[PDB]
Amino acid sequence: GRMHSKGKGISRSAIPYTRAPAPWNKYTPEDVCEQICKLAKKGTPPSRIGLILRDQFAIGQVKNVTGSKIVRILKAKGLAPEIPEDLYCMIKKAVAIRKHLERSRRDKDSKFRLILVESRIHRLARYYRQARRLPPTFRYKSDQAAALLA
Amino acid sequence: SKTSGLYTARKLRTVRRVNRWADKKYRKAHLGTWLKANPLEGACMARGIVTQKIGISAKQPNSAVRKAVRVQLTKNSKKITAFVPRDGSITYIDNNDEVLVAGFGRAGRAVGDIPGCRFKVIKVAGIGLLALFLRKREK
Amino acid sequence: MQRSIIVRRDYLHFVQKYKRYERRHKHVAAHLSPCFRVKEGDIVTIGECRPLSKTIRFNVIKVEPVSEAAKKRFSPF
Amino acid sequence: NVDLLYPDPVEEQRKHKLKRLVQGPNSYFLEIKCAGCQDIVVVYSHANTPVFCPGCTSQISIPTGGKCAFTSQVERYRQ
Amino acid sequence: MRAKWAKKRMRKLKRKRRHMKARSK
Amino acid sequence: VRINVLRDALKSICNAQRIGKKQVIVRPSSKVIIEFLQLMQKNGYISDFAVVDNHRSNRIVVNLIGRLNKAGVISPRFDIPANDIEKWVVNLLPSRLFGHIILTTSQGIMDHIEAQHRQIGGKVIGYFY
RNA sequence: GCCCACAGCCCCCGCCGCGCAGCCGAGGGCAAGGUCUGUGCCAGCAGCCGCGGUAAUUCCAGCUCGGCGAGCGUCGCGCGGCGCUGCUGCAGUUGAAACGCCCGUAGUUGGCCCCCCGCCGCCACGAGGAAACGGGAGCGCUCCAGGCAGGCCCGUUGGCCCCGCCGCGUGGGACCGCGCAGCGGGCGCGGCGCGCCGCCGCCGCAGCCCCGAGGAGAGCGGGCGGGGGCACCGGUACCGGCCGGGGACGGGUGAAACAGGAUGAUCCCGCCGAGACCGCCGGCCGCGCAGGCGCCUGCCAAGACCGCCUCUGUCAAUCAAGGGCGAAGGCCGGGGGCUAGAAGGCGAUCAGACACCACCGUAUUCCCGGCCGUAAACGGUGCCGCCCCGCGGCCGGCGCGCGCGUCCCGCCGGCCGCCCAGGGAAACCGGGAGGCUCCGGGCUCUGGGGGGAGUAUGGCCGCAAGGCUGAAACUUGAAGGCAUU
Repeated sequence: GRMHSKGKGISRSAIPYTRAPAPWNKYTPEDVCEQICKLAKKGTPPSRIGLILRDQFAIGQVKNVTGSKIVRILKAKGLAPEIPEDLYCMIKKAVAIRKHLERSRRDKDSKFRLILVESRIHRLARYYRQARRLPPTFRYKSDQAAALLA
Repeated sequence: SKTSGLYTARKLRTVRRVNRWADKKYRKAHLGTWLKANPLEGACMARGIVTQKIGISAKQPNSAVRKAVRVQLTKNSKKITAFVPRDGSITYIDNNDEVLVAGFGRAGRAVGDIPGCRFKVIKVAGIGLLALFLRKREK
Repeated sequence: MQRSIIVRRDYLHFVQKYKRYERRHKHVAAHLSPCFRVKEGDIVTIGECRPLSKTIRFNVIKVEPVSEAAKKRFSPF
Repeated sequence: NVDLLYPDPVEEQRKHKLKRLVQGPNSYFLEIKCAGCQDIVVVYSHANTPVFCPGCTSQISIPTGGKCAFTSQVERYRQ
Repeated sequence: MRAKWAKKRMRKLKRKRRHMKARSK
Repeated sequence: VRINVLRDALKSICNAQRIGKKQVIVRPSSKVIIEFLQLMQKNGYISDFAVVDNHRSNRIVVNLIGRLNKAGVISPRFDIPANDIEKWVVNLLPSRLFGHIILTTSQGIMDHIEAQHRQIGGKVIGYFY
């Protein structure tokens, strides 16, 4: 179930059993990688670029066609985001919750949400540091979070 | 409950050590607060000089005047009230006679109708009280 | 410490009544030779030596480096 | 004669995709035709993100909870 | 509510007992 | 979370056999699970088993003949000296003569009698009677 | 005689030769009179249940009988009984007991995956080091507790096992965790042969990514909800005022009585002021981490769920300490002030009433900043995980199908009712309190007969009120649960 919520919901994408380029596929692996870089230049978060390739184009799974996941392709060209996107999205959510709370000190429920989002940021950050994706130097500073977004 | 894991022995050892104290039986046996409280002070018998004699009304429903001698133990100068067993055997006891008093039998609990009395007289003036009742020996 | 390290060595102690074990850790002082450079968490092969001080009876014989952050990780090697 | 390891596909698709014998994708790829062009734009059935017709610079898909609705003149031509 | 009224009497005695302790502190 | 996958498996196997259902389905496929099933097939307790692949955990469908009394796991896996497979049989098996206790040993996953022949012991994986 | 430092004891012989039982009980538990005396709730007995108050199966004695036996009874304690300490192996809805809630580190626990190597446990077998002891080979101390004996005898014997030795050796390496680096070749035996270490594209190497959890996190879209804050803001009612009206009561109640009426009340109608409060719709509706949550128009961040061929790749679980939240009442500074209303005052009642019912009324209720830290905070049921038998309702999201409609059928997440199995001491649970004496998924919390006592004292916390932690001495044979009559 959800770490900070009591919901037991299971909405999960299930990838196809046969990992193959679509029968209707007409594009090379490099062609997809060159397209991916253009969206990376646009700055689109990696989850979004996968959605765009699936909906705007028709590559259902990048691994099936290119042979690599989108983040691995970004890392190869050095077009990877410095913070793994998953941490960035929580950090951005925490920044907004902090801003709303600064206007209202009476929103006790909002403070509750801030503790959980910040706790998730700290938990995920430790994993990234251990993996070496992020530096041992990384520490979460609420004060520097907005600056960290850039 | 029952946390079980290959490396969880310490938690189980601590739980047993802390929880074992809860039973009145482990505490009375091992806390040892009772040893200090025990007039007998960890002995089966104690020698004390009779300082008083009295009749204690038996707890209702049973009714009688149980015959007892209040004795201060020689060992700790600690007061004890001791029942005299057998029929009319308080006649054998005399004030200042010196008696050996042994546990009534419930390990520090009052036994039977006698109220709040935990000790019984087994010897009077060097002669067994039962033997005095059975006429084996005289005075 | 000055040219010294407190090597922590982990180990398991088995209790028979509860067939479960208890992870037990001990701290031992060791002399660090300047020839070696160690950061906390590194594995050091201490070798027994003459009682060199009040607490130092072991001296580092070899060091293998470890990463900055890879978790404390109970290791009874 | 009920046999597991050999299930009936029309009945099996009712099962949650993950609770099926092999975790499968319910979603598929249609091949929608353009508003006037004979070109076929292949569209993922579940498209939360907007898609557009080739050449014709206008919306082709309405995002929904499930299967996307189609905004312009469309021929489903499902694949 | 005898349990409630019993804890009110205990609380009263505990107030008086602490106050008396303070006089002789 | 899901920790001992074997407990899940055996609980579903015993439950399905209790209602009689001929086929039972186990969500996660494991080497230890397959080996317990292979030991059950060797003693005939399970009629047949097959693993459907999902490119994930892998799923297992077990054909039950209807002859299984109970199958359980022991957690944590306790190391058993070859001397103690005497005592464990007494408290975990129905009778000294019949019933099987299965222990993982360096030689492999084997029944109590097989490891008694080899005079070796390992950690209990579980018990099938 | 034999034995002995010397006796003696044993044993061997002659000669005499003289067997000798207690202690606790007989109502049960507990084996053994429902005997015969005394006695009369006295005296006593009785571990416990109890017995005795005139027909004592229980005392005190004879009588018989029973147990055990040269011993038997009592007391204190250990162990066993007691699965009443529980690892095996306890219990926590109601018997004692799930922290009020969420976050949370230490701790503990972690899905699936690579065979074939290195460390760790791990199992086996060694070695090494004390015997006695305890086993255990053999041996008739006349038996036996014993002891190492013995007998023309394995070089007569006196074997052998047993220091978890938390080490060491060796093998297995299933299970169990962990292992970031390019490799191969050539100088190079780079100074008796390797290893270094450099340096050659040096051309040999598929050089180099398991997978995508009916784990978790991030995303996108689609709707959903009395979820939160902040302003704005309607509506009537209660209450107070005011103008006109019309004329004797009005309130109140179970009856009353007090306070209100010609200073015109009650009552009617307009009008204003003030503060609360969201009616009927409003619930087997929903949202929320609980506590809780319902006027209008906004405004601001959220949240679960569903849908998905989106991204990440174990990032997880449960949790000492630590942090936040927490109905009401209370408090402390500021407001505000209708109503209701602890205190307080009155008026009936009653023996009393000082309580219930009426009347008036302060703190409070309301707001803002703090404090408090508790509730029958309950669903009296911790959390994550799996299996789980059908039948109904309801809420949200989605899908399939057709006349087609807020239809039909599912799926997922909830909120519920009834139950078959199963379970339980039952009441009852059954989406668990099932899958559990055939007992072991993980992790925290608490309980261990009733009082004493949540007291004393010590600590901390609080402005206090108090909270949190927390006894013992001592007392007692019951307390409790659920059902039946």
